[PDB]
Amino acid sequence: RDLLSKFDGLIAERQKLLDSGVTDPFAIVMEQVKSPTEAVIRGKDTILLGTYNYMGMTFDPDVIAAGKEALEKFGSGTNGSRMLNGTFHDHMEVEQALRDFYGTTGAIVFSTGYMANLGIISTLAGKGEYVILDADSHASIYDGCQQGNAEIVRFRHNSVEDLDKRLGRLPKEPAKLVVLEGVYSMLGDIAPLKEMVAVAKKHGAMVLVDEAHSMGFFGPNGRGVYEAQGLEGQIDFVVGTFSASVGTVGGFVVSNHPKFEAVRLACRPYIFTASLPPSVVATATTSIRKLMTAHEKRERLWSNARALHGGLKAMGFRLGTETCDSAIVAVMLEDQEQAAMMWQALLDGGLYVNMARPPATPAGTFLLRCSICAEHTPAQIQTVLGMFQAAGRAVGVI
Amino acid sequence: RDLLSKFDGLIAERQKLLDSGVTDPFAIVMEQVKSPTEAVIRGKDTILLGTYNYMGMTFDPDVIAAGKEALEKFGSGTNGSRMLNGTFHDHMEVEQALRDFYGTTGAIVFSTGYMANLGIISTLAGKGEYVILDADSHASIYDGCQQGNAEIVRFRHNSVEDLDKRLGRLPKEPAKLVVLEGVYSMLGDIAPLKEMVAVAKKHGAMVLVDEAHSMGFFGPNGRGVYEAQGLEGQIDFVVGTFSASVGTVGGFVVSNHPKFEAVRLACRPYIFTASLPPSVVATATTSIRKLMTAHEKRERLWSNARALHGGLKAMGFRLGTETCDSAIVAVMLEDQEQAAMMWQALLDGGLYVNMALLRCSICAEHTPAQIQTVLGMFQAAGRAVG
Repeated sequence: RDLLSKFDGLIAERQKLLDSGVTDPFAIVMEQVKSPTEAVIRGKDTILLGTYNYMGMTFDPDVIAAGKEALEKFGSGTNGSRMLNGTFHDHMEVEQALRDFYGTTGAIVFSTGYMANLGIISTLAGKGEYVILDADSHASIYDGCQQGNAEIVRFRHNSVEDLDKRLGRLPKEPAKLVVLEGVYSMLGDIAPLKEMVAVAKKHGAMVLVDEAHSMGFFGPNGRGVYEAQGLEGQIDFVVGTFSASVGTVGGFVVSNHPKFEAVRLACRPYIFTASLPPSVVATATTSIRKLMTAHEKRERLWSNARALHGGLKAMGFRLGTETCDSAIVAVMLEDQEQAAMMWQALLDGGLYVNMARPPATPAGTFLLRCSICAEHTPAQIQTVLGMFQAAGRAVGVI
Repeated sequence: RDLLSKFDGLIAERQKLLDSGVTDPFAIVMEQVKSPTEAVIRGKDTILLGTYNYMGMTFDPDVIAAGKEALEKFGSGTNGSRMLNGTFHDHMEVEQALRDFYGTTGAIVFSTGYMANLGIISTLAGKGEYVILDADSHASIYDGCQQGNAEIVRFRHNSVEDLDKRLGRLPKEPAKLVVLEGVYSMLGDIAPLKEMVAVAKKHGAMVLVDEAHSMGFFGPNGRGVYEAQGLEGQIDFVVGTFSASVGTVGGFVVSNHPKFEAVRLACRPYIFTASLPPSVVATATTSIRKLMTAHEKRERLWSNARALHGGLKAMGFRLGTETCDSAIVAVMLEDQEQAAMMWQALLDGGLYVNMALLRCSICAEHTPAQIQTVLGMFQAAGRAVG
């Protein structure tokens, strides 16, 4: 035995999957990527329906031009932390783009979304304080709790009552952070933020909302579920990513708190890593600014989401949501095996979707996560729906 | 009071600094960057001597061409985890470049170096196991220990004897990870890896070495201090970064362990984050391959290091190292105050260094003329500050 013996279970789970005849779902390679919606996988032209490119920004000509120009003018990397030599023109620009996008005085960019959550949660809530989070919070949120020294309180997913009951039992004086997501990434449901935030404030807690899966397509300015639900000015901190709608890599937190800049001085995952390459922050700047007025894309996104959700529901699939609440549609299957055969059939027929099992999914569920984007065509959506009906019938799901 | 009241002390410390008239060292902006060694800061043409661009790869024409081509062919981002839709052609290419660079069967890329250390440490060592690390280990290594559930054992900096004593007191059966750095980033001194690794193996521990500050310029193949000290085949895991010599962003771990691929299945900071943009992994691929044979750059790096270290030493500065052992030269000062006045004077005269000590790092693309300029700037500022 050595330090890797602990992986023998995972190794066996993967091998069972291979031996059953399934392609390794964790080893897919996009050999070519033609557009936000099309790739080539093992020589097969394939529709992509398992990405977070909600607004199809990764091939935008202005975004690409900005990335090429930044490479030319500032090089391939910064070779330093933001706190030392790693803040270039474009890092300042992207933080201002966020201030403009969210209408906040404060914006701090991190090198990944994972690190934004890891850092913000572990830095804000210290020893003798509390972090109160939804059961279905992203892994990075749980990891931030593990990194910090605060008391952790989990409440039942989307339960306003359970949040209220668990908060009410805590001592009043210690400071508290309630952590919520606008759109939950596994099932594609939304949080009842209006009601949750009222409960948080009643118990004197600050509120952080993760709007990674809503950017550009919820609320009048595209700021997120919090904005759609009328909570402008009541959310202490909003966390997001550059990897989804924005189409690059990186994380961020925005706020109107007057002391928010001091987070830079204290936050280890901000301090102890190199800043993002100039091309990454330049592409992100251009993309964020275009997202402020991307009305046509937003309308195509919602039309595509409604088409997919409605179509899969009508044909008999059990979905994660009863109504079309986001750009993620989760098809729920009975077991690992049924999910795998479904996934394989779609893949072999020219459609890529995400297959998920826990820890990435809520315990016990086995699902296919489909996500649409603004650049899927009506023809592609009709193709996807047909592929799902045929595969669902063949595997015996519907 | 709220969750940010805890920062009132830091806020006051920063404000005292500003009120004293002195430039905020944590708010420097490189408004223009002309080359690996030259920037414009507050309108002033400034020599950079405080970066980790050791091999000056960030403006390499082949690297830049590869980044432009990747943007063109694959777009600005992947929009997904490596475990799902985020593995494109260039992610596979960069992992193979690492296998070729290090001569290993295994190579796993992470979205940052910080996350490579956070993830590898917290995933390898579980409950009832031990992580044994040098007192002066990088923050990311400490953070990996905090993230995991293992027992943590810290040993006195650079002390082979203390490592041996602390290991000897532990129970034999539980698995153990000894974590070392090749080049220590503050002072620029080197670990006695040959001796430390012998001790680790005597006590049955696995060994991880961080070679972030040695890549391309230690050992016959540029693999690091471990390679230079004859430890090829004896190091279980090597961790590095894409942000220093490689000149982009990202982290990695390499290994010959036959189960190494299974780390992908278990490691949370690998799984639960988007993969790097195509341009980042393409630039990294090209840079890594060039680093395998970058003889002219390596020679300039070492010549520059020797010139700077020798010059500052001869001038009467106390340095972190008695001999020129790495590309980092640390000038040691008495006070927070003396360091700050020194730093300010260098900055105002057209030279950027890191204040932590003043940490000077040379790169392969500094010219002999620039090094002589730096030396003059140091003498003048050192005399002016006393």
